[PDB]
Amino acid sequence: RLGCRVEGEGPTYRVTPPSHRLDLRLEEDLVEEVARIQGYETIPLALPAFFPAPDNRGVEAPYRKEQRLREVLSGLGFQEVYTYSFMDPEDARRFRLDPPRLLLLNPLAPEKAALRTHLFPGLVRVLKENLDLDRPERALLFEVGRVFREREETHLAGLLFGEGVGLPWAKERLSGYFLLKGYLEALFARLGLAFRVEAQAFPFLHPGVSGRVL
Amino acid sequence: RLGCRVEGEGPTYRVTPPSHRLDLRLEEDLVEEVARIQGYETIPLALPAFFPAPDNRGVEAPYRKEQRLREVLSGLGFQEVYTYSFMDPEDARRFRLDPPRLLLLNPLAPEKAALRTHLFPGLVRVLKENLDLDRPERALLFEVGRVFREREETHLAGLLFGEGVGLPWAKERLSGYFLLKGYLEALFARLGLAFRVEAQAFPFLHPGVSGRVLVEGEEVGFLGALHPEIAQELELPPVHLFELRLPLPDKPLAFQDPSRHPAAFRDLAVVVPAPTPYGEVEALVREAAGPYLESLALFDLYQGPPLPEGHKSLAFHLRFRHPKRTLRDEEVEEAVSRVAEALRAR
Amino acid sequence: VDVSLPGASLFSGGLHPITLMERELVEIFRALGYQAVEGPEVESEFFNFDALNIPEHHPARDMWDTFWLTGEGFRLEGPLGEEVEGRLLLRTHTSPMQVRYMVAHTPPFRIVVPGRVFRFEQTDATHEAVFHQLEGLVVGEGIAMAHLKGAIYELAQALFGPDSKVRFQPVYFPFVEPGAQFAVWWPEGGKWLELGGAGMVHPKVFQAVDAYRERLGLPPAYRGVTGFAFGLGVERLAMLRYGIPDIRYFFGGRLKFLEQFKGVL
Amino acid sequence: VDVSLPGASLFSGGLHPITLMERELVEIFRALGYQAVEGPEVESEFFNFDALNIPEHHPARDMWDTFWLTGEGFRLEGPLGEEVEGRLLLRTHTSPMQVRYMVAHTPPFRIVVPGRVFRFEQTDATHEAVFHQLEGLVVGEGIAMAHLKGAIYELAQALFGPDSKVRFQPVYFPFVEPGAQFAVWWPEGGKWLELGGAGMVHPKVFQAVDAYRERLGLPPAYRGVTGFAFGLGVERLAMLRYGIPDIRYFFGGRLKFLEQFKGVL
Ligand SMILES: Nc1ncnc2c1ncn2[C@@H]1O[C@H](COP(=O)(O)OC[C@@H](N)Cc2ccccc2)[C@@H](O)[C@H]1O
Ligand SMILES: Nc1ncnc2c1ncn2[C@@H]1O[C@H](COP(=O)(O)OC[C@@H](N)Cc2ccccc2)[C@@H](O)[C@H]1O
Ligand SMILES: [Mg+2]
Ligand SMILES: [Mg+2]
Repeated sequence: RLGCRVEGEGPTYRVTPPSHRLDLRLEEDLVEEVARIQGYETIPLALPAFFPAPDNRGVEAPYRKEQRLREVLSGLGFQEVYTYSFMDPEDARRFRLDPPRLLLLNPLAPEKAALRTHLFPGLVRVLKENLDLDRPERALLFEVGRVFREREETHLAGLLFGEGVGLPWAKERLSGYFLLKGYLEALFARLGLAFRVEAQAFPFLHPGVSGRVL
Repeated sequence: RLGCRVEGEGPTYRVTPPSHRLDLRLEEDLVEEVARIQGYETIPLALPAFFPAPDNRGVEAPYRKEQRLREVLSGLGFQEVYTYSFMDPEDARRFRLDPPRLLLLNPLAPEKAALRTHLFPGLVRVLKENLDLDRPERALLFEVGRVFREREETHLAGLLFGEGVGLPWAKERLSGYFLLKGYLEALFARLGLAFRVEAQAFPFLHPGVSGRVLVEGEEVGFLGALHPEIAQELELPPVHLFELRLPLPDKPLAFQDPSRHPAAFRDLAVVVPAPTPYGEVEALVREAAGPYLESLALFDLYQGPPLPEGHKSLAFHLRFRHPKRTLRDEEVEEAVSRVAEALRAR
Repeated sequence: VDVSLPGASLFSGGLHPITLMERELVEIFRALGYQAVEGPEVESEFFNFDALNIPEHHPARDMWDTFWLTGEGFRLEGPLGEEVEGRLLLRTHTSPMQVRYMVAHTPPFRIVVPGRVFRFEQTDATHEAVFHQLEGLVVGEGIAMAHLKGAIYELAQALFGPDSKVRFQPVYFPFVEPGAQFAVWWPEGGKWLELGGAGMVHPKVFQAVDAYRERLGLPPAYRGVTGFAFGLGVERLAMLRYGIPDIRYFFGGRLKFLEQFKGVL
Repeated sequence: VDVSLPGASLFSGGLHPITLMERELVEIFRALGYQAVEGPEVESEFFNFDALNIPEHHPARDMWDTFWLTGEGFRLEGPLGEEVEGRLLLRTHTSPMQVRYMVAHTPPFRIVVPGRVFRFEQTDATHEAVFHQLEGLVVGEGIAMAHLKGAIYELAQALFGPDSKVRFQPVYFPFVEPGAQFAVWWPEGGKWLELGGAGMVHPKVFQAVDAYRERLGLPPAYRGVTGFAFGLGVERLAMLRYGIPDIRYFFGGRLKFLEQFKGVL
């Protein structure tokens, strides 16, 4: 009916399509046809069952690993955040860090013309705009994303700010660096990983209050 | 070969077993046979595939609910613990609580002759023995288990003890009741449930430091400091508790667009009798604030020399917002009064 | 500032190994389309023994050393929220849930049931009085033993392997004919581990289910369908997995032990 | 003491709605035996277009407005940890992972692939430039369309329903013949929702896979096996589920918004 010529006796036939049909080249293109003409709704519902080939066995591990982590954080008290993977080449300056190794040939905007090399610049930047819209006294949050240096990498950064924790009415607070560390230590405590910090010089980090993580 | 008589032509046969075989009565008993004789190892491996009947659809919900919770706790900082479901009838006394409604007819020991009606007695009891074996400075933990009263119930209790949190080397600590509450509040904050406490008398809880718990809009469990009398009947120092009933109710989120128009900020204090509970206070102020009250917090309070011997002060930070447009000052210092009016007009 | 200094002592939580093992076992079966549901620890002699082809005065009732209860005003709920009668006790195994579920639902389905069970034996290092089991039940038309075999195999692979394999030996249980005990191949330690029991659901159990269903006004649902169930010791497995030596260690609320599993995941 | 007072201001964490929706979608498919795996955001023109039957100068290459990249010393890794070549870009959809996976593995298998993708369109309230998709692929001998149909149906049931149903309309995609776009029945809101696309993997894609495999020294694995794949918009769905109105809201790091999903689970 579609204008095909069907020769042969079976079971495999010789079918020559009309020339106006350029989409019809393979046997499958032919099948998509019986399908739509008979009606996709006429295809029954089923479920497959099979033992997956062996090399597929552990596959989920990494993904799951990341998620248990993501989860632990939100439970420790961190608000999750999603930041664009872009970067304003200019901030490579504003924030003392090397330049982005990857640039766009068709940037959406000259402020999103590079690919984030770091995650924190974005967090900090989020901090600001929040302050300007609503005025949060304190803020603790994290983000997991892909940064781009020589190779694509999965990074995790967290930012703390505010008065800190303690009694609201009661005067004192307990916050600052040693608070952020407090949480960190707890997190590994929960992950079963032995962590420590050692003072290190970081271009974007006030010195004295700078440190590498182990 | 097994001594069965097999009559009939097929497909269904008449098989009469030998009399020494008492285990052979049904057709299935007969099948187990072909199986073991042919060898269980000769049965192939397969996997079934089918669309589950509809009424099986949501089934996992409760179980999962409990687990997300269990999980959140360990993440908030609570060490999980497993306690025997038994109870020493005697502790019904030691801990001021009614007696166990269920008893064993064959107790393992007269100290495990009843069925736990509460979870905390056990936690506390665990506390002790830990102290005696290793000497932990502080401890924060929880447990989820089945308690037995009129009906079987899933409870959740948590116990805190120690110096608290703060700088190790640095002097200060921040702990005690208000620390345990701190965590609790955070937990619900994470669960999306509105919780609060109100002072309530509890036989096993030191009064003054006693309180009932109100998950979102509801009364379930309690929270407070362990009554000292018991604190001491046991070689134990001070302990802080709370025990609730699961499942926790849930508030299905109704998402809501936040407005861009900046909020209206305020400085305000309230002077009310030293006995008045923070509760009713916040409550009133809140219920009269009006419909545009975005925030309500308490930044300070003290009894205070400069005021009535029997009254207190309250630092309340206030915020307001209107979705579609900005709030005209006309409505702000206006509604503010709407509150101060019925505030102590009451 | 001295950054190498300790931060604010913040509490680091952890999870009990049994919960951990439970969770792992569950995630595993969840992947084969099983759903996790729970039952009550205090059961009726009816669901624990009667429902399952277990006799009163015969050798079967004598394989499980039970904990009988007493007390009044205690309300025991049935699969449908009805009050049921029978001498009260502490569920001897999780199997009773096989029945509560089948009474309340319609096949086909796949469920797995974790649960704290109770037995009167003397507590040694490989045996306890309070332990947990995980029950599994799959009912549907066409279900065969090969499916039970497949199921278990996928479990071994998932736990050890793919260099691991499954061992099925015939054994007897009142509620399943064919019955079987099963062991798993641990390539690492190099030994066979007897994990639990399973079999094809016994006709008398399906019978019991429908009979109670009609008693409650529901139509029969298990006529002409088949099914297999199994049940395994969780501590026995957690021990082998997380390398614990004394089963008694689980209910011994010692922190130094508990914390050892903080980062298990 | 005044117990009604506020406790120690302790930080309450939360999770991003996309993560939440991701997790839910994943848990769902996990139950049908699918495994979650991830790919790279920066891809090679080869995996994003060439591998999948997508032409250079023809109308197909013209359905996806791409983001091309530049820069040196950037190392792009292939399915086997080898360096690959091609003009760099930002993955336009998650499909490329279909290939990286098939090259690195052996059928039969079931995978699902969550991932942040990138497109050059103008950002409105139902369309963005940075969004996430979830890809699904099931390859094995005997796989048919009814399986793809079943798969999707189980997804609807799992999301809404069982009073919900599935809609499959033919559509065109270079990498699958038969192609199809699919909608789900939302009994609540009472409307049809166009969710994603799917189809039976195209022969040319299987071809590409083996061809690259042999190039890498591996034997052909996809001769004589069949398969279906699909892919759906996550934001489009999260929005409908969690009741969000502006798709732009997701990447707008506003706390007042983010916190609204604190207790989603
Ligand atoms: N005293 C004890 N302490 C710890 N684990 C024990 C135990 N007694 C038994 N177990 C463990 O719990 C598992 C179940 O106990 P058992 O009495 O052997 O089986 C009882 C049935 N619930 C299993 C089954 C279900 C469905 C079909 C067939 C069989 C055993 O495989 C064993 O590993
Ligand atoms: N600009 C945009 N913003 C947000 N969501 C978008 C979007 N463009 C598309 N989407 C969503 O992402 C989904 C995938 O994009 P689309 O280009 O339609 O399909 C692309 C293929 N990855 C789907 C597929 C896989 C396997 C077999 C067949 C088809 C769409 O169903 C749509 O719901
Ligand atoms: Mg066609
Ligand atoms: Mg027999």
